[PDB]
Amino acid sequence: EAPRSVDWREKGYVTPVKNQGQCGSAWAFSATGALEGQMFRKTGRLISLSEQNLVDCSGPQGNEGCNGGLMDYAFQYVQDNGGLDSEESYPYEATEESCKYNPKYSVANDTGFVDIPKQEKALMKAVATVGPISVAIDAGHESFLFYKEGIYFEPDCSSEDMDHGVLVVGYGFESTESDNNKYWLVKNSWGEEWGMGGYVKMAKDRRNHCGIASAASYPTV
Amino acid sequence: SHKVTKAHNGATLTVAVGELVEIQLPSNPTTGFAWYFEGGTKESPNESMFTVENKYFPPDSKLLGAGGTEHFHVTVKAAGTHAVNLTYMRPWTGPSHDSERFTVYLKAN
Ligand SMILES: *[C@H]1O[C@H](CO)[C@@H](O[C@@H]2O[C@H](CO)[C@@H](O)[C@H](O)[C@H]2NC(C)=O)[C@H](O)[C@H]1NC(C)=O
Ligand SMILES: [Cl-]
Ligand code: NA
Repeated sequence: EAPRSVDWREKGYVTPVKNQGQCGSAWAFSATGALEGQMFRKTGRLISLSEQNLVDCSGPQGNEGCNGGLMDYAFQYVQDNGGLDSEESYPYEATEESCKYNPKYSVANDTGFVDIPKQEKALMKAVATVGPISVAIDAGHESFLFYKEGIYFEPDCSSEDMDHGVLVVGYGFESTESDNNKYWLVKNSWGEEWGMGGYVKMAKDRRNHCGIASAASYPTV
Repeated sequence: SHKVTKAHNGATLTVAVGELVEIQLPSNPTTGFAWYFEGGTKESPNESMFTVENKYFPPDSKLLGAGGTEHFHVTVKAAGTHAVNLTYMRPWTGPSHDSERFTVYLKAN
């Protein structure tokens, strides 16, 4: 059913690569990325959203700022809060601070969130049909820190124990490789200087490599 | 028999040749950072002087991006005053003057 390749960057759904810095807030970048994409589908306007707003304000929903969080908790916060400020109005500080949410500058909302079944087939259909998808992966390996190009495959990766929130913006296959040559196109939040301009081609259809299909979701708008 | 944490930055431990020293430091690879010897390696500068093993321990957490811990197991192989010098950095960016550093000296007679 779904296409052989998808890349939502080419459709206008994806803001440039951001940088979480020395702060365990990738969950917030994964959440704003997914929300950026769904707001763009709804309105035709791509507007960068505030990770700091999530970091400072979503404690009641279960998040712990620079000590970690979950995309689903971020999506519930946006719903409970009745809005989310723009990046411009509430810039990123890479530290946990007091909540400064101002409804005057809200540019996004959500009505809930949908969790994808824990299968790469289901993740492929969601990516194809919905837009960019929030996912959790096992990023806790030196090979990931040193990633530069090509399809990332780490033999020691877990499908069950994930620690890092990122964003799947598409999938595809390498012309050059030829056996296990498919990948997920993943936007990270470590700046443009990491990986392929900030992106990693994560191995796809290699038994849910790094747990990419194990905790995937998106906000409903 | 010898454990060391951040609390012991700059200390000297006297050890026997062949004795293991465990270094434990906060580390969060989900932020892109980890601890390294100069040049962005986990290996000893001089294997004949001391050996190093390194392992990351993820936190027990329902959340994504909680900090964990790196352990460095250092074994001294000869008499000397062995400097173990680590820097916390993103390896593709490298260090700066501001980077967090950890040093311990392992002294064997
Ligand atoms: C998203 O959330 C709320 C809830 O719908 C929106 O606020 C309402 O806006 C409508 C239409 O303009 C008004 O009739 C209501 O008075 C508002 N109700 C409120 C404030 O609870 C809000 O405008 C939306 N935010 C964004 C950024 O689109
Ligand atoms: Cl933490
Ligand atoms: Na966990």
